[PDB]
Amino acid sequence: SVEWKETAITILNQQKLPDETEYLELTTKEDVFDAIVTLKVRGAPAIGITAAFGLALAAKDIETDNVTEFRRRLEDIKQYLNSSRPTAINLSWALERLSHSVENAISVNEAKTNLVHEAIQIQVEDEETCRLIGQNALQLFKKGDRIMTICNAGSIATSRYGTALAPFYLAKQKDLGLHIYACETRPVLQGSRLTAWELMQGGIDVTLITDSMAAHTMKEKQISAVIVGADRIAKNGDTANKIGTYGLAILANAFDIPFFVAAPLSTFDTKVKCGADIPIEERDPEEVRQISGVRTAPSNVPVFNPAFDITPHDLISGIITEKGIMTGNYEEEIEQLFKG
Amino acid sequence: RSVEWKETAITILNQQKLPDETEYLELTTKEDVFDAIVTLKVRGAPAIGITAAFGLALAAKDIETDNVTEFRRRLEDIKQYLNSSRPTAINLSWALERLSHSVENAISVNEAKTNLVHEAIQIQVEDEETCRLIGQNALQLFKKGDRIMTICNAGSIATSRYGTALAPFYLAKQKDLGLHIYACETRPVLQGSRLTAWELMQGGIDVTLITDSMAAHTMKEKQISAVIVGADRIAKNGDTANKIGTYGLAILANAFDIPFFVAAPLSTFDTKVKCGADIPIEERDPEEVRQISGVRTAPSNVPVFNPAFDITPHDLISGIITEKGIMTGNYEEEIEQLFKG
Repeated sequence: SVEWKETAITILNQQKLPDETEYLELTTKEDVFDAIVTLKVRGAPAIGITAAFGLALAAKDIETDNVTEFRRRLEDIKQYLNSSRPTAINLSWALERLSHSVENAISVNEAKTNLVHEAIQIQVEDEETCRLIGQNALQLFKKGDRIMTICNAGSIATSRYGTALAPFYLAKQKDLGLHIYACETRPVLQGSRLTAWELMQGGIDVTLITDSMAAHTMKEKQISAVIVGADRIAKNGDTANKIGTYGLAILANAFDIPFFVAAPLSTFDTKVKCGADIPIEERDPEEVRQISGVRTAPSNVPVFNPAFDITPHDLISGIITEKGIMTGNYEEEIEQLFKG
Repeated sequence: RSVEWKETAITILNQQKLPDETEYLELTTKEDVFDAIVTLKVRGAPAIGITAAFGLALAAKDIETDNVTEFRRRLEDIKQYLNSSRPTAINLSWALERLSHSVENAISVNEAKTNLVHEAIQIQVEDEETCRLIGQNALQLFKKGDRIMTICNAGSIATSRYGTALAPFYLAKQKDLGLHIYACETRPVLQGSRLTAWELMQGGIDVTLITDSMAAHTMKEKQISAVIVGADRIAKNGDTANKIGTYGLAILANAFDIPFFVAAPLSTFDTKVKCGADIPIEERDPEEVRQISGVRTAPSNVPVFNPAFDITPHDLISGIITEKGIMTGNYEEEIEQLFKG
């Protein structure tokens, strides 16, 4: 979904799926700003990745020889791409990675080839963390069980395999007759437009359901467990995910059904105490008032449009990263985990 | 108005056209009634019955028979034809069962042929008064300036007028009390963002739209004070069957500890069952979950699960509101010591 050409970045326009597989050639630091706010590219990690190739690109365009000045401008761009979308850290996390990869550059020309290797490197280890999460999480389910998910934490949300979908892809070979239930994550339908398309495009047993049906499906389909990705995880353990995730957790807990949050180490924010202090992005009201040019509610009806909710660690049965499975006491587990 | 009986035609508002359009239709055939109902041009537990009833009567028109028992004899074929439209709502059953019972001791084909129309009008108006009564009955449950959340569209176009769950809001507007209602779009058919948001707006009712996937978060962030929905069929023990999505609002509600309320006219009841788990949950066309108003949202061919209703077990309901009053505890007996007559 994200591919780098030292001249530009070609991204799969995620808005179009499942209808068309369009590719756009982002070449300007503003073409990237837009690709993000506009959701042409989404998924905490994939988003972090393009953010990086963004600075990595707008930088060659930077003219001069003063390393100190170069880094002044570089910072304005970083604050710009970062102002794009909040709630997930993967964005500013990848940005930091880069603006530090040049805290001791002697020249500029190097610092420019520096940023790129970093960005190209951030993307390489994304395949690695995902393959791991796919493999660490699969330990949780067995042959036969039907698992639910939300949003689209798959191949195009990351680099490959994904986080919460990763195990499905793996359970496939193993021939684990895993039956998935994906919810059409409204309003942006990242679930019916991406998660159904992808999993089907790979021969996984998916079944699409509206967000509402969540509970009825849990009862009459005997859901076995729930796994979702993340956008930001606090020291506390509280996790920030697609609007709707919280409801499934509290709803899942009622059915005493396992709630898993699959997410990379880069999705954690050690600086933040709990979830309640994680800024939730509210997007354009029209995301709820119309779709593909067709109005679905009174044009001026007031709307509450939050993109993410928070799931208190009290609701999480386990957390999966490239390191393993911290099934509880996520406060401490993380301080241990975190190091370097 | 919702459903209008002429003496040779039923005029329904095409609800699948809203919110951008308000077109009406001239139903003439029992074929036309069957369609409208099944394709949701007309929906809402009561409105449905109002139509099935009227429709049946318009049917019993173009049917020649000197005989009374020959008229009745084949007069089910119609009842059955329509009753086989949509399963879940117990109002379509109830509303046909009534019409077929009020011609039992009919002495002439023209008598019944004419009693039916009177019966179907008896039913519509009765509803208005019972919607007006539930409205008042339920308004006692909310203080002023509180945030209520609903699902589906149990209002005036779903009923003859006033509604059941929405009733209390029109009335609150009257007594002027700061009610802010939160309507979840209610997918797949979207009667929430399309029907509810649109009428409450007309009536200057303070409304805010949210996708179904925002129940929980809105509950915490917005501090919603209560929840109110409206059945399609209630079981002899409190177990209510309402539009898909209600069961979770119930579970969530319980979790946030806020009152969950059901508003249903007496007819929306079905004492002849022991619980909801035994209530026929309709399942509609898959392409309903695969798109949004013509716009394909998912890859066609993607397997879909599409139940139209779910079941909220009585011990999750903080109270049921009827035209006769409120019930707060043992529903099984209360429900029993009511249909007593």
